[PDB]
Amino acid sequence: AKRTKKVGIVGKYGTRYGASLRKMVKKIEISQHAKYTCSFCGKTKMKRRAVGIWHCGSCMKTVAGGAWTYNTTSAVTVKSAIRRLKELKDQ
Amino acid sequence: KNTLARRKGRHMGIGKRKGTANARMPEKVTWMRRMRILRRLLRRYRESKKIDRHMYHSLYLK
Amino acid sequence: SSHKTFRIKRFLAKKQKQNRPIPQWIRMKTGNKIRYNSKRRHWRRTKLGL
Amino acid sequence: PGRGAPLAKVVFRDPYRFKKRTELFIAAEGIHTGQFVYCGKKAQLNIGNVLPVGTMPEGTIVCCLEEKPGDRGKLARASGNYATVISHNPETKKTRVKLPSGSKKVISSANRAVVGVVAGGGRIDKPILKAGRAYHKYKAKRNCWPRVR
Amino acid sequence: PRKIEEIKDFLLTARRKDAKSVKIKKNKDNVKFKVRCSRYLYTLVITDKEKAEKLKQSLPPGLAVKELK
Amino acid sequence: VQRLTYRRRLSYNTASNKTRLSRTPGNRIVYLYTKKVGKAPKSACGVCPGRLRGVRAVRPKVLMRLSKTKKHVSRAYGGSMCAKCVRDRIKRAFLIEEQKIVVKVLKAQAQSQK
RNA sequence: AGAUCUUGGUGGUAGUAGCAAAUAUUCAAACGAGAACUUUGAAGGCCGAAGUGGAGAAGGGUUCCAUGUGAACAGCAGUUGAACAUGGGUCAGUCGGUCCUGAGAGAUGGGCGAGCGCCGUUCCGAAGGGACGGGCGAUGGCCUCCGUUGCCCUCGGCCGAUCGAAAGGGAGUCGGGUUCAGAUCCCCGAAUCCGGAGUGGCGGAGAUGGGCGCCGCGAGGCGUCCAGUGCGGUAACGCGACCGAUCCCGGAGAAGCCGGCGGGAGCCCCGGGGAGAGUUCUCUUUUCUUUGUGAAGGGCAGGGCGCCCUGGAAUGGGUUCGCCCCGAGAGAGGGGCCCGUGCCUUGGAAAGCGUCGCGGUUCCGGCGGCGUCCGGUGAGCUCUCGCUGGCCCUUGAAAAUCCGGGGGAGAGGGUGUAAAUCUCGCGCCGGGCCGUACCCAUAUCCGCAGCAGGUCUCCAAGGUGAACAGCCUCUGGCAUGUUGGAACAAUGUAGGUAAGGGAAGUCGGCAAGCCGGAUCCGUAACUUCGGGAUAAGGAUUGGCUCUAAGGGCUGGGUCGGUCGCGGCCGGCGCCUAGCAGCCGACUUAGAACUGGUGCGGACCAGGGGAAUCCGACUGUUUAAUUAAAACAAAGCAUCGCGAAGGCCCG
RNA sequence: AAGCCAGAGGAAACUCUGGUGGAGGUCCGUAGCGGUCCUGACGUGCAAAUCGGUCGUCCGACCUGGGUAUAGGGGCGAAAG
Ligand SMILES: [Mg+2]
Ligand SMILES: [Mg+2]
Ligand SMILES: [Mg+2]
Ligand SMILES: [Mg+2]
Ligand SMILES: [Mg+2]
Ligand SMILES: [Mg+2]
Ligand SMILES: [Mg+2]
Ligand SMILES: [Mg+2]
Ligand SMILES: [Mg+2]
Ligand SMILES: [Mg+2]
Ligand SMILES: [Mg+2]
Ligand SMILES: [Mg+2]
Ligand SMILES: [Mg+2]
Ligand SMILES: [Mg+2]
Ligand SMILES: [Mg+2]
Ligand SMILES: [Mg+2]
Ligand SMILES: [Mg+2]
Ligand SMILES: [Mg+2]
Ligand SMILES: [Mg+2]
Ligand SMILES: [Mg+2]
Ligand SMILES: [Mg+2]
Ligand SMILES: [Mg+2]
Ligand SMILES: [Mg+2]
Ligand SMILES: [Mg+2]
Ligand SMILES: [Mg+2]
Ligand SMILES: [Mg+2]
Ligand SMILES: [Mg+2]
Ligand SMILES: [Mg+2]
Ligand SMILES: [Mg+2]
Ligand SMILES: [Mg+2]
Ligand SMILES: [Mg+2]
Ligand SMILES: [Mg+2]
Ligand SMILES: [Mg+2]
Ligand SMILES: [Mg+2]
Ligand SMILES: [Mg+2]
Ligand SMILES: [Mg+2]
Ligand SMILES: [Mg+2]
Ligand SMILES: [Mg+2]
Ligand SMILES: [Mg+2]
Ligand SMILES: [Mg+2]
Ligand SMILES: [Mg+2]
Ligand SMILES: [Zn+2]
Ligand SMILES: [Zn+2]
Repeated sequence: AKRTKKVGIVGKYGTRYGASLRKMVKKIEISQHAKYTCSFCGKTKMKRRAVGIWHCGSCMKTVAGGAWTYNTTSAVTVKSAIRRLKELKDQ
Repeated sequence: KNTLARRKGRHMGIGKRKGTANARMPEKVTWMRRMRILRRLLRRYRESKKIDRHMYHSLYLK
Repeated sequence: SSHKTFRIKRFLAKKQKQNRPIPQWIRMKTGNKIRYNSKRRHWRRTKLGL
Repeated sequence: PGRGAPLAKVVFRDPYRFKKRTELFIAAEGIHTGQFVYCGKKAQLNIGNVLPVGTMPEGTIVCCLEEKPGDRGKLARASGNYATVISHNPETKKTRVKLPSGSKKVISSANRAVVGVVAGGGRIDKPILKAGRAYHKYKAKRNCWPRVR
Repeated sequence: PRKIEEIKDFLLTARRKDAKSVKIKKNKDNVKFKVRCSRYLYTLVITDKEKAEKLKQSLPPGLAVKELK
Repeated sequence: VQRLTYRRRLSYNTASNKTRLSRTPGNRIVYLYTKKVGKAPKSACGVCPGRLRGVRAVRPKVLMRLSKTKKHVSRAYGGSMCAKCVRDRIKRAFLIEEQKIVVKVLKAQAQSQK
């Protein structure tokens, strides 16, 4: 059965720290403890080891990513921008 | 002597219980025994050809 | 303690050796003026400075 | 410990004797184990490559930027941060860059820097929520945390 | 301690230079010959007393043949 | 029941003070101070997490008194690297050398075309 | 004569206060001048395994152990003593130190400083004193040949002395006996680690085979030539060795906390068989005790594997308590490896133990008989091994030390009963120095003391019970806490009860009292939606006799068509709605009967509700009068600083 | 608490139910640590700060040994001079 109406993962924090703070940390905790699909082996076994460090249990590949997400929007846009600068340099 | 009476059910009652029902007989241990007993039965039925893979697997999830 | 160094053991040995009463014949010497050993030490009364 | 940015062990070949040299680069975001990184003037523009700011294009961004030519990285080292290459002038061999503080700075064109943003993402997004978590954070850093007014 | 299985092996390890003595132990169901070498006490177990007696007669001379009973 | 005492002067439950229970021929229970649990070598590849097979798992100073065979495997890199990563390295070396030959042929024919 | 004078002595108080925290003693006897206190015996009790038990670390330092004394001391006493006196007692390659580094400490170079010095610890140093390698010589000498010595060539970053842990890292000792006091140290017996062996200690390995000319009945031999730094398995990997330097790479050492499972052991529990005790007024095939196999080897269980081979899977399957896994190779079949602390075996029964006897050597490791057996259970407790998870803006040492691999500079012999070499088997020699007794606490330490305080750990039985709770008990220990006797006034301290009323007492429900466990119901406002919540409120609870439900092991054949009263294939049959037998934990539910309505019968064990103020919460705080609303806190906001810098020390 | 399994209701979207799971500066409560009240005892004390009952917390900003570093106008202070 459904156990909580809205708190979900931050039900561990009880009544403490304030509703807005629990709501803010809920999304980060979900993304931080979620298992992503490894882009090297295709398995959903890439999970966070430490802050910024993402390890795949299957292919044993370690990636430097974001603090809570596997990769950050700034990193993705920057990688695309660097790829465009390199293709302009070659062209 | 009192152990022999208790195996027959004496001195158990309601006024002889101090621990919680889960403290006297944990639900997890009851569930753990239940899963092992029923999974053993389903396995033995599969290699005795009483059920196939598909009946076993659906019943395993049940 | 049971664990002790050689220097500590030797210091304790000297203290133990020198903590004993005077010989009886000392009181018979000429111009003795010594009645007992005033430097006696008991382990429970006075502790060694060490 | 005490640092929000991951560190990368990178193993090079010694060019003058038979040996392996292990470095401790600050991890640019997106690099992975088993990946080849390249350092030098002729390095190509890839995330994790190290090459002088003078050879980089006019809009690239960099990770572990040298404050002076010759030393190791000094600028934009904290997690999630980056510097931007604004402009060059080959005469006087100078390069203007923008620092994470938003301030512009003129440096030598020979200063090396890692291409990309440093890993460790938005570490400051998450509320600490607990005096205990603040305690554990600063215990790995230094004795500064319980702050009496 | 080491255990010997065959008779000739026990004979050759009993005729060694470092064999101090041989102790013969008569149990209810077997006979044990224990030669005290430099490093190990080599024990050979014989289940039948005719072979036990044959070995006892075949023991090398000049060596202690101490019996535990 | 019979209760036990330490047989040495180290009285704390430290990592070097680990004991097991033994029954003597004199019918008493005693502590026997156990050695630490040894570990098999880890593969030199650094990528796969299993420990090597065919190598005895002992404390490092015990390896001095072991036979050579009990410390390695009859294979290239054996006792230091795993079979899977040795196969991968053989294939990788051969294929990269072949690619070097390919690039050499391509540039030679490019120079011939000119 | 004074100075709350200095030093010393002495009164009244005064035979007074007092010798009242932790339940408790009694009888008989011995010794002795003398017994409430010593010792022995018999009772009655207590600690009750988170001990008043058994052992350590720090600290103490001889308090340890015998004998003797009865001055003083042990706030009564003492025939006793941690007192006094006289003697005695601590045995190590394998238990520690010693060695390593840790946080850190600290020389030298350099810098500073009037100066003793202090700054600094790789920084402003010509910081390697070493090496198998090659050459030049001395042939030093058993000058064949191999070992030394000097120099040169080549190589050589711990890039920093040194110190720093009796709880970190750190090879390798166990069983039995023994003293008045010592033992993992002595003795007995079994091992093991490290180092050494030049003249080489012995074996085994390397390694001893093919071709050709022939001799020769064949077999087998002579000569010549050619190999020979091992071998097996598809593989994982295996076998007893398995040439090899400088150099390089890697591993081990070397890692947090928490959860859930699984294996093994020790203990606990149950059913028998012995041996010895206990009860026997009646009953009790009964109750209690006891009923071993070390290290190190070999073998076999068992556990684990992110190891291999065949093969190719959707009608997806396998599978856990949970998970989780799979075309990057599931399920299935066959293998390999690791651990093996479990069992068997060598050790090993000869020892030990329990009983029953017999000798003497004032105080025999005496002698002898018998036995040391067969089982069953488990969410049990404690260790340990393993698997799989969770948590972190926390990621949970280093270094000695040991090993494997890559590479192939070299070295080894001309086919000999051979060489270099050997991490294989056995043999020979050695392991120095210091610590080691005892206490480890309501009496061996600190607190002026034999001080209700303080002081770091290990082991951990039965009943009840959720329980390492409380209460009772066994092993072990003790004598009631620095005195006893007789009475039972006041006042007290600690603990109870009290008709009727129920806070009228008081600044104030201070203190006390009520409630309390578990099961079944039932739970409001408000809310940050998580909570409130054991809200509140209600019923039940014993004993006895049953009933029902909840498991695990085996065996599921139609038979001589025949002979290895038993089988190899099949004419010869249909449990397939599942049976037959055997074995075994507690738990839950229902019912009847029954007691003077009493049943969480002791123990354990929330009074509740409605609001107001403050602080969000958890945390911290004035050791010795203030625990709070104070501090902290997350959150919010501001400020400085791009290193020739901000803030700060000097 | 998340995660997971099954069933049911739904035209769908989805919802509901029962298990499993075992989070938390989570609650009751030992040991430990602390020290609220009795303004109890004691107050020439057992004690130059102790004792009894009652209490706060008890997986964490937790308790604690040893080794270290900071020294007087200095240290150190979740702050009470
Ligand atoms: Mg003292
Ligand atoms: Mg503040
Ligand atoms: Mg055994
Ligand atoms: Mg006068
Ligand atoms: Mg009086
Ligand atoms: Mg009195
Ligand atoms: Mg009692
Ligand atoms: Mg004790
Ligand atoms: Mg004594
Ligand atoms: Mg007296
Ligand atoms: Mg004395
Ligand atoms: Mg140097
Ligand atoms: Mg040292
Ligand atoms: Mg140690
Ligand atoms: Mg002793
Ligand atoms: Mg045995
Ligand atoms: Mg398979
Ligand atoms: Mg016997
Ligand atoms: Mg001792
Ligand atoms: Mg005391
Ligand atoms: Mg003093
Ligand atoms: Mg009393
Ligand atoms: Mg008394
Ligand atoms: Mg006392
Ligand atoms: Mg009344
Ligand atoms: Mg009344
Ligand atoms: Mg009133
Ligand atoms: Mg009034
Ligand atoms: Mg009250
Ligand atoms: Mg309320
Ligand atoms: Mg009833
Ligand atoms: Mg508060
Ligand atoms: Mg507020
Ligand atoms: Mg406090
Ligand atoms: Mg105070
Ligand atoms: Mg107070
Ligand atoms: Mg606010
Ligand atoms: Mg809590
Ligand atoms: Mg609490
Ligand atoms: Mg008072
Ligand atoms: Mg003030
Ligand atoms: Zn992957
Ligand atoms: Zn590998």
